[PDB]
Amino acid sequence: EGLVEYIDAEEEESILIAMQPEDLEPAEADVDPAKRIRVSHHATTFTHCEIHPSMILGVAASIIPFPDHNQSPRNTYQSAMGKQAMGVFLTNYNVRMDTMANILYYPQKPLGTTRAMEYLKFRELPAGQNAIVAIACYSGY
Amino acid sequence: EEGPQVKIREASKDNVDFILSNVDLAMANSLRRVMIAEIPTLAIDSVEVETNTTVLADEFIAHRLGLIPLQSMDIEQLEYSRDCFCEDHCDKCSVVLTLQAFGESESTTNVYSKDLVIVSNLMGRNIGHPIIQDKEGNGVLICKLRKGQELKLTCVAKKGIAKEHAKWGPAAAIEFEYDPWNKLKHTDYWYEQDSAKEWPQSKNCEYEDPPNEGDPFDYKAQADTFYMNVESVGSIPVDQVVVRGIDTLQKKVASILLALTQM
Amino acid sequence: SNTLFDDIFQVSEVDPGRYNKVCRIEAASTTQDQCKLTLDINVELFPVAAQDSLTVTIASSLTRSWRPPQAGDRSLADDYDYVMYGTAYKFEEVSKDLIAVYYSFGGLLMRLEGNYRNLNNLKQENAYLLIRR
Amino acid sequence: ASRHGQKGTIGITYRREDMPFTAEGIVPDLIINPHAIPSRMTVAHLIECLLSKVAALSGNEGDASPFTDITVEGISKLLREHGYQSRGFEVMYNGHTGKKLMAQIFFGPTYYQRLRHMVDDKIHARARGPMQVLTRQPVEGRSRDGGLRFGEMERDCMIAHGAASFLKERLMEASDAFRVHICGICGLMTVIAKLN
Amino acid sequence: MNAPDRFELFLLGEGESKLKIDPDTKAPNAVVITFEKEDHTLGNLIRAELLNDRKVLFAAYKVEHPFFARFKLRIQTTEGYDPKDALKNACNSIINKLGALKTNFETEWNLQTL
Amino acid sequence: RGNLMGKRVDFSARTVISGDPNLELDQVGVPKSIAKTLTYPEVVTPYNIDRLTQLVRNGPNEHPGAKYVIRDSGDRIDLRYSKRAGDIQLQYGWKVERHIMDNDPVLFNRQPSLHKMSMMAHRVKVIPYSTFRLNLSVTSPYNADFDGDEMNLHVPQSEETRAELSQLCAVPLQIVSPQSNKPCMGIVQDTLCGIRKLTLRDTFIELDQVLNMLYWVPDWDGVIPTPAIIKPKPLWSGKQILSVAIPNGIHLQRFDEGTTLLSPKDNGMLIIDGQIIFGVVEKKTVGSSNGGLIHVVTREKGPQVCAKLFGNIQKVVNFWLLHNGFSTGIGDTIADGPTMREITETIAEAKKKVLDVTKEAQANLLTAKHGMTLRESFEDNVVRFLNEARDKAGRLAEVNLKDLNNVKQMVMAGSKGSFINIAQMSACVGQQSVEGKRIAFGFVDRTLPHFSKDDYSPESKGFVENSYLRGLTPQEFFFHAMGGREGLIDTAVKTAETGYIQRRLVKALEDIMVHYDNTTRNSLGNVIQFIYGEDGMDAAHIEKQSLDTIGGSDAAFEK
Amino acid sequence: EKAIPKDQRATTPYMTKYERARILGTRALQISMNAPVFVDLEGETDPLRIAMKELAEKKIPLVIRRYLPDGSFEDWSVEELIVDL
Amino acid sequence: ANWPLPVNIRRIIQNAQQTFHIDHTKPSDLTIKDIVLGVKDLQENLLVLRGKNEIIQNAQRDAVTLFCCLLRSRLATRRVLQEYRLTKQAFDWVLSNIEAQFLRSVVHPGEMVGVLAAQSIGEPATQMTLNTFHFAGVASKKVTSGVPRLKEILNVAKNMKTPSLTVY
Amino acid sequence: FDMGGYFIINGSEKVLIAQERSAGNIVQVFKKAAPSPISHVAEIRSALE
Amino acid sequence: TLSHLRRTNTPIAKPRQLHNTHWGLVCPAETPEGQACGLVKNL
Amino acid sequence: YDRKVPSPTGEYVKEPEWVLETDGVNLSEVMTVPGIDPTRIYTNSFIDIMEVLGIEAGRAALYKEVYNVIASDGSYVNYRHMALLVDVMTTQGGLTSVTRHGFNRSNTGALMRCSFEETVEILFEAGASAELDDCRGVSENVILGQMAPIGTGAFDVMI
Amino acid sequence: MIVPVRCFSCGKVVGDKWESYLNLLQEDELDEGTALSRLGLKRYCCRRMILTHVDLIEKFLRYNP
DNA sequence: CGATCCTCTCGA
RNA sequence: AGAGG
Ligand SMILES: [Mg+2]
Ligand SMILES: [Zn+2]
Ligand SMILES: [Zn+2]
Ligand SMILES: [Zn+2]
Repeated sequence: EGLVEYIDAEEEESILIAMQPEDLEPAEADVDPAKRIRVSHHATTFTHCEIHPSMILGVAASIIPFPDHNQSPRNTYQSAMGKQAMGVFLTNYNVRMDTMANILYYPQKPLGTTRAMEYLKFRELPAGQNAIVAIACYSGY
Repeated sequence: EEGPQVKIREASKDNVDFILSNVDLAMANSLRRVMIAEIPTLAIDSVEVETNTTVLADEFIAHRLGLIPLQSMDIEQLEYSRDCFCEDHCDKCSVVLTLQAFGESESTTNVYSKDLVIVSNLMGRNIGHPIIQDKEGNGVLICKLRKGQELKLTCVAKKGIAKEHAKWGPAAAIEFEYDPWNKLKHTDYWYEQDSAKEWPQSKNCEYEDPPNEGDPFDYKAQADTFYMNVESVGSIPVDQVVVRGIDTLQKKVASILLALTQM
Repeated sequence: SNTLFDDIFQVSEVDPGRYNKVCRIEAASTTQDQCKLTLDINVELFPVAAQDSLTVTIASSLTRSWRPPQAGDRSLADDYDYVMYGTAYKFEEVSKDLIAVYYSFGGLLMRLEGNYRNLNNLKQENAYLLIRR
Repeated sequence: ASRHGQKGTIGITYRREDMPFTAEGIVPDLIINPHAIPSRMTVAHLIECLLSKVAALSGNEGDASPFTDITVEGISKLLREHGYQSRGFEVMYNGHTGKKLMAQIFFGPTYYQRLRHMVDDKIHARARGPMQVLTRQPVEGRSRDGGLRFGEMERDCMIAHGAASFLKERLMEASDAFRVHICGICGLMTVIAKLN
Repeated sequence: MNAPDRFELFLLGEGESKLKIDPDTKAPNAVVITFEKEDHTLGNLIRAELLNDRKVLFAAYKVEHPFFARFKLRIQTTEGYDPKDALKNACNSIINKLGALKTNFETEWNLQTL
Repeated sequence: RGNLMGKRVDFSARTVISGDPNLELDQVGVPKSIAKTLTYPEVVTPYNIDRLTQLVRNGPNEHPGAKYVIRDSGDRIDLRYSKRAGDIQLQYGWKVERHIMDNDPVLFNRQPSLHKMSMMAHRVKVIPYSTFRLNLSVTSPYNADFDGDEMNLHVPQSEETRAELSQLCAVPLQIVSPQSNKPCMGIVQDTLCGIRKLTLRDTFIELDQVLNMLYWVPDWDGVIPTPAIIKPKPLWSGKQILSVAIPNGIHLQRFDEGTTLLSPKDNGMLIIDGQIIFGVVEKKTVGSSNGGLIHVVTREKGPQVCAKLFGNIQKVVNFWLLHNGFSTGIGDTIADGPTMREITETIAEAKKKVLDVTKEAQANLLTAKHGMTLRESFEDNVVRFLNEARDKAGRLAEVNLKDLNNVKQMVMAGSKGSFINIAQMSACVGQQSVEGKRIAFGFVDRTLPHFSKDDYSPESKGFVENSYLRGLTPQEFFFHAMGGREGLIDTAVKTAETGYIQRRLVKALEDIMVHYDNTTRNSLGNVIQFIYGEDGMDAAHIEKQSLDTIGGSDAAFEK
Repeated sequence: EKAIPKDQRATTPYMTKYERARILGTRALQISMNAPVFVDLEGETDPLRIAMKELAEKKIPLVIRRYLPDGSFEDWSVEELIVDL
Repeated sequence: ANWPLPVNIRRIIQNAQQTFHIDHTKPSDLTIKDIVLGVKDLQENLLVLRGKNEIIQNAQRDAVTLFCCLLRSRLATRRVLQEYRLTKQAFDWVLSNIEAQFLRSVVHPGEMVGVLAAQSIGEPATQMTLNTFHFAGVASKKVTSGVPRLKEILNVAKNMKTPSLTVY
Repeated sequence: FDMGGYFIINGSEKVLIAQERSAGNIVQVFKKAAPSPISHVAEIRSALE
Repeated sequence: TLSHLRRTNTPIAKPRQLHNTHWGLVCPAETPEGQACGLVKNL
Repeated sequence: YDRKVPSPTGEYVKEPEWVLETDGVNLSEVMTVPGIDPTRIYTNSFIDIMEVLGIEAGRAALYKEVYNVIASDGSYVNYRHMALLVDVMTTQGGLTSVTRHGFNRSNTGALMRCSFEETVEILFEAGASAELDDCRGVSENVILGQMAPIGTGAFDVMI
Repeated sequence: MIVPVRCFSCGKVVGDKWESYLNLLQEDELDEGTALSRLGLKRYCCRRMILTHVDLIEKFLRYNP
């Protein structure tokens, strides 16, 4: 229908993209202080618009809660981490004959999820547990 | 009526909201500790697996079985197998349960705690019956079966305290709070603007009198009034949780006394 | 020994300074024209308001394990309100005949300026600061 | 590991009684160190916690998605209505003594991962065992019951300490050691060793 | 694998005694009682009750390592009072305090309805 | 390199390590398994005979046991399969390979073994559980933490080999490092955090807490120190019961800033006879500092005496803190309502100064100083304004964080954290750089295709206005990710490079040693230094001392 | 040849940590290999702890041969070396 | 002023002050001849080398030159009495303690210095951060810093990356 | 839940790792250092399908 | 599994560094540390 | 550049001065220039200092730069250590690098050198020239599994 | 993979609550929060056990074996 | 020549 | 050689 299109890096060179669809094309004439400070759209000669900013990441980072509130390398480390974790890798484990396989007894879906996780399944085949954690210095152990 | 005073606010089949007045902190805490892991009960300690054709592993099921709450009313009328003179277990030291279930219908067959049946001599003791609190009367869902599926196992339930394994607790969360005004200054409150506005008042504020800002801090004062709520898991009734709680502590203290006599 | 000092002081200013239980007090003598006093007080226990006049003293008795109070023959040089134990750590000769004393009550410091502290203080781990009404 | 690039092994296991408790009776399943926070600057960890506490209570999923309008103030707003103090803190009592902690604890749910690599799968020790075919030195790998390497880097450390007689033993009596018959003329290992 | 048996926390070992009394070398009239297969449940309770007795000079407890089920109690008394008997007396009072609690909670329970 | 300079060895072990606050400095927690696996060849003497015969009796499966009994003629007796393993009446001269037991000397190591302090002798303490247990104050020389790190343990087999460990390589002997003439180990983390806390002037303790605290010190005299307070409620200061861990004859003096012997800020340090007089104890005192408690206690009272210190310091602090707690909440990053406005105003004026400097450059009224490009002058100035802003907004945060601020508290103790961390989390993350220049035009004439061409603005070239608490935008995110990646690359490049560099030195200086005339020479016997270090002095025994004749006026010198 | 005169020697009269460690070791080895003990081992039983006692009492009959780069040596008896460290 | 030297003198003076319980109100029992000749006889005993010949004795004099400046500066006649207020008993002990500590502070023949020095440079280098020049507060201060610079040096690079000349 | 995209080679599941390469037929210019006798170069990575 | 199936290898001027153009095509975060950091990337 | 220098009174005071910073080296030609201090002129190129002012001046420069890389990263190391390295490079007459071309080419042992780089080539060069090892090197004894003349074995035990 | 018996944290019998929960959301049309409150799971430690549960058994049951 | 070590499965 | 601490 021509409402959406595929752009490669070469063609990207010639276009002007908007990050948010609404927050990037309104009008001009108080604000939430807790919210992040976003720059005004300024240039208004758009050819395209981002489907959703979050789509710059992939499988790995799309599992991280609030990566936009983390120091750059921490997000890269968590990217290696999830791969070294364990849980229900597939429903058919009972049926497969794999050299080494670890499955969680009682896997839990995160209490805090990414909209991306839906497509990633995750909530369906988890890798962790919603542990009640205390940040405190107890026995020094 | 002399010494430590008790005042029950609320009482139910599995909950006791009381006020332990005129007691040292150590006392209220040690009793809280003993109620968590030292009051004995009955729970599955062995599982013999004849047939398992289910999606769940033998030990996964065995694990779940151990957690299953069992009537532990007359537990002092049962021995620890370690004390029993018998080869392995018996009727004086253990309750044997059977569990045979098969996928009858094409429709998914659920294996409940009600499906566990005693195959040992109880000797008129209120012991080994699986605790069912479920309104439909099924209790804990142990496993799920398809059609060709079947589970046939035998399990020996033994006596124990939670200190050995969490499954052995009449447990559940135990509410504990002393001084709902910090009149003792036992905790320095964290804030941004004002502690009173950002910290919420606990229901126990109703009973105690507020500090009254125009008064200096009570130096020599000590904690004696304790607000507590003991929750029963079902193995033992609530009254008995606290009573056997008091008892176990009392018992293990008297053992230290007759230990001095021996040496 | 017996009391080695006795003077009624007048509070000039009260300062918490990042603390909530401790307060550094600035006091001046009611009798002497030069005798100054600067000391830390556990205000949570004994509140020291502005424009207060307090009787300060440094005794020596009322070495071995500290025995708890106990309701016995126990009678201390305490008829007072606020009592501390300290240690001498420095003695400053603030020119001419003016002397300065330095006592630490386990962190709660003390500074007393005067002249007549001759047969009063020595470099001893002994100090007993009694303060009343 | 938490979902914010910070691994860790279990230090110790404490049973419920010893564990610090809340005025409700809630207890941690895990205790993390306050020091493993500022150096790394993982605020999302603290936030992912705050959101999960509010989530479990309300009975709703936590929108932890990145480029959103979800604020700490917003999450806090609800949690404060949901009874608890808005910043994740809770008054806790020491399980040993039963006395309140002077410091309030940042408590609440946080999704953690069970990581592959477990103590027992790594524990290894070898007081003499199978030798290599060629080099006559200990074999490689724990499954083969091999030896830990005493590299050049470790030989340096010993040569720094001055421990010469240890360094010899660690390279002779432990590992390979051979007695060869040397020619008093050649200086070679071409001597017919006809012992006994 | 290297983990001990969970009963080793309440079950006394082969040739193990619940109370081991040793004379304190650092000071006169003091004792170092070692409690085997006991924790803070008992430690704190006894020590807090010892402090209630006026004739007690010093009373403190320490569990040197969490892995182990031991606990060390140290008692110093006034001249003419055996600290072994100080344990006895304090330790006795605890039973009485609990005895009162039991019969008082029981009175309240029957008075309540549900 | 593989089979001669280095090699796999016997009587070695490896496992995941974990810290233990109830372990001594020179101790190592060896799991039973490993302790059962490793042996020592002990010859049968009349002094040992009784214990050894009892050890043989226990056998390979019971811990204080043994496997293998070597007879005269060197024929071994495998105890797990010997028919007469129950028999065996030991004879003098026979060797008994006994299990590794408590208080045995063992070489503990962590790779990369970059300096001698990475490889130290320890006292064995056989424990249950699967991990290699160790004192936290040994974390630094070895360079470990407990996020999964494993360590190597080797066991000496000769009587003379075990001497070399205890007499030269022992943990207390290695406290004062020759490398930096300062101690290499100090009080860390919780202890470093909790010492500061307990030792505050405001901090006071009751009868009950004091006694348990005193009894926790092992080498305690047994005498209750007199309470600092003897009025309604006999109270004690933290400063007091901590001074119990400090030994006799210990004298320490500091003076930091507002330090006036009457110290209003409770800063600096005064320790006399081994009792604390004033000041708060922290990193400068109880850390691995040049003039701190440790360099003093080691040199003054002894290495064995000093090693014992950490333990006592840890036992009192840890206990106190265990019964006090301390967290880190998200609230600790939530800086003031009006304080945020000032931080936001800072970025506002920072952004304006750039706009102006840009407008000025675009107008050709910018005349760059000698040596640097008109354009490179612009960049330098812009970067400078933004860095100033980030620092200022960050200083605005710090100067608002309450004393009850958990983050600030660690930074104050020096346990963890720094200013930048506060700044970035609560105020403003700041500018991102790659190749030292700001975010470059990867796309023709732009950084991102969501911006117009020729956009030299802060936000276009990678300035993160937002804090970590507020969160980064999609642009800010990618830019930070670009900068973050650089770090990650030149960490891997540095660990590769520094590693090789090390080996190269270590090979060139290998054979260099002090001879029996203080001559620093090689294996050929060629003089490098006629006197070592130019004085013929050992590097550890040295310490910075002010030379009072070099400075001051000629008038002051005479007086 | 080679040697050095007894009252003509510049090497430290003090025993190095290395000379101590090696001496303690060599003796402990002898003690453990059922060799005579030249001091009353009042209480003691560890061969190294015994070697340490023998040293403090100065009853160790061993001589340190200190080598000089040129190929010369100074002979210092354990019974004469200062042990300050 | 502050420079790494064996024997912390401040501590010894503080030790004697505590050990002998020095009172700042009583006059000392020391002669000017005692202090002057004492500190003088002390430095003659602060040995590093022992050789009877000229060269070694000059080398010995040379080795201790700087330490003696501290000794002399700290143990001057005025200081000993005016500041320290030391008695003879206390002062004599100080001299023995200084010598004791100095002889203790010396290096041990057999000490493997090469390996030490190498690891002493190596280990710190292995901790270095930010390849982008630290001394560069401005672009006109962008000189090679960190590991790239350290590599340049160790390799004795004929083709120096940022060659600069600082002219006075 | 299985996505495919892999191969089963002797019962073992193999993923073909996508390989990055510089695209051909592209015209590019590169400035040559300083010891070089030639100042600039124009290159083409010519190849057929 | 999914993250393995979306891996990209670059063999052997400066690559490694998250280039501007990588926006929306390669993940900024998901990359290994050391060995081949940045050469191994993920879509 | 701020310079701490003694005042007429004697006490040290900061006297800020003007210093010229270059982008290139021709030291020999810049020191022979009017209106400068030729006694003070520095270069980050210690190799030129060596060529213009001699080996001994090169040593002082080599260190000044080594110290500077360590110091720049906030770190402190004791003088003796880098003093040794600096001296090691210097003690040959010229600037001997810590590369396979610098120290590993010097007239030491043969088993001593092969342990670093060029392993086989070193052993082959020992083939042609009939090399002799004193075995007073660490590596040689380490290779031969002998108690090397290190701390413990740096002397002998008699009776 | 089947509703854990008893809450990991506190131990409240949760192995029975599941079927009732799934019907409270279906037939009763209730929201998870009120449904968790209806079953007596007051503390969040309990709440996460039921809320956060993924009952994978229903998928494994689907295989014929 | 290009840090150390550690587990490891897999052709040929 | 590759996969990963
Ligand atoms: Mg690590
Ligand atoms: Zn039985
Ligand atoms: Zn021959
Ligand atoms: Zn719960």
